[PDB]
Amino acid sequence: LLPDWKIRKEILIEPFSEESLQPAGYDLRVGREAFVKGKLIDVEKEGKVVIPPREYALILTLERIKLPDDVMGDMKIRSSLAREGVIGSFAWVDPGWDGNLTLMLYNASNEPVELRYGERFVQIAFIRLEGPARNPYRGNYQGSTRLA
Amino acid sequence: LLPDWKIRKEILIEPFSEESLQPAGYDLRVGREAFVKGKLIDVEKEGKVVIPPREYALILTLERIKLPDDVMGDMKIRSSLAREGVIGSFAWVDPGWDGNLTLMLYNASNEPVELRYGERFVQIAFIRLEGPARNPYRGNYQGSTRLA
Amino acid sequence: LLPDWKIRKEILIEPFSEESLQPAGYDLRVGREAFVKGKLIDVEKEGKVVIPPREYALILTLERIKLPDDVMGDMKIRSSLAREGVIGSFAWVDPGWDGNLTLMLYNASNEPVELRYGERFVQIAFIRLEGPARNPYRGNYQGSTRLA
Ligand SMILES: O=c1ccn([C@H]2C[C@H](O)[C@@H](COP(=O)(O)O)O2)c(=O)[nH]1
Ligand SMILES: O=c1ccn([C@H]2C[C@H](O)[C@@H](COP(=O)(O)O)O2)c(=O)[nH]1
Ligand SMILES: O=c1ccn([C@H]2C[C@H](O)[C@@H](COP(=O)(O)O)O2)c(=O)[nH]1
Repeated sequence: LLPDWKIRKEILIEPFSEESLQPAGYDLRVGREAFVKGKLIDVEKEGKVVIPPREYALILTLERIKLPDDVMGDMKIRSSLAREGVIGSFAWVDPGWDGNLTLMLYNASNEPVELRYGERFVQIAFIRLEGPARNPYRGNYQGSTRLA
Repeated sequence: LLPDWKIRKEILIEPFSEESLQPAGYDLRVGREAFVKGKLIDVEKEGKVVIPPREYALILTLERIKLPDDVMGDMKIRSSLAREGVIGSFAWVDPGWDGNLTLMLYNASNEPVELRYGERFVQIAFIRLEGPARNPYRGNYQGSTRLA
Repeated sequence: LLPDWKIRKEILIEPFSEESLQPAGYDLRVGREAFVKGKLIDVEKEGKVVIPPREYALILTLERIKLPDDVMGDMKIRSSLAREGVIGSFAWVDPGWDGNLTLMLYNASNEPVELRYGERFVQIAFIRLEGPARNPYRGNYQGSTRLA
């Protein structure tokens, strides 16, 4: 697992925010795109993304994450959102990945959960593989937008 | 964390599917058993398992996973399902585990989520322990069926 | 990742329960505080905490977890709860953390999920950082109570 000072040197995080740097992870921020109730949302334009109660939202990360072939992305919801009743349905960030992440966030609470554009909401930890993956990732690769 | 080429040599995955092999994990597939709305389902016979909207399903993995005493199973939903609004409630795969996994998948969306028999739905990563666990797992062990 | 025998020597777990020790993790137990339906609950006094169907609860862990600057806390719901339809919305346990954890647990089932005071419900795994985090955690730090 990469500590904070090693995250700067191993993972390409654009744009990078020093405040998003955690002791052993990086706080991914809300990007320009979102998907709530079957509608695409321009979080960059609208400025926010509101996850209605008991609804899930596909949120595009502001950061474009590029993982080396020997690093795995382990994402967890920011504790703030968890304490708000928000559940994150995160998959692995395969070694070699490159592009903005489409993160599923479910508002299990009865109050709407508002997420400002560029606000930190998911801390991604980076676990180093024992060796570079024989076959780096090649699926939703190079995604710069919300991918379904 | 075991890369793809090391997963072949350290973890017993039966049946094994080369397509389920990920850069740093293995895509567990839907097995023969499932549990939705208080009913047992024969996904092998019925061929599919449908998680109704806002309902959770206990799904038996097609693969029988046997973990060495120094490897921990880290499971995450397949991004495809996450983008569908499906949330996985996965526990740790203790070092030493052996048997098919009962995976809780919650359909947080408003559309039914269909999972074919043998379809990949959960990628399990394998983290190597600093040393073999003093007491390997002995609880729902050797489970070859859905375990409640 | 710390095996069971290394968890005793690296992580400060108070109070510690040998039964909560897993092959590669520790089963965190339900503490004295809980938060369900906008109300604070005295699980120590009341003895239990009931997560109503389709509701989430903020549960304070009985154990006060103190992580070294080079260890990350990876929490997952206990398989028992997962098989019950309970989903855990857990964030990272930053290296250096010290204090009781506020764990979000969502009852996705249609039956109430009862959690006795001191009952194990979340197994926390400990991943060692490649090096001590440059900036250990300093946010909801030293939390001995439910923190929102
Ligand atoms: O919530 C997620 C999780 C992963 N990814 C990215 C990183 C991965 O390379 C890929 C998902 O494939 P898996 O690693 O989950 O198999 O897409 C996302 O965009 N959103
Ligand atoms: O979603 C899961 C997670 C784990 N297991 C298996 C592997 C573990 O050995 C055991 C669960 O015990 P814990 O590791 O969660 O404590 O059952 C499952 O069947 N389904
Ligand atoms: O579910 C959780 C997860 C984490 N923490 C603690 C440990 C962390 O130090 C901090 C949350 O900050 P992050 O690590 O999630 O960024 O609070 C909790 O109390 N509950």
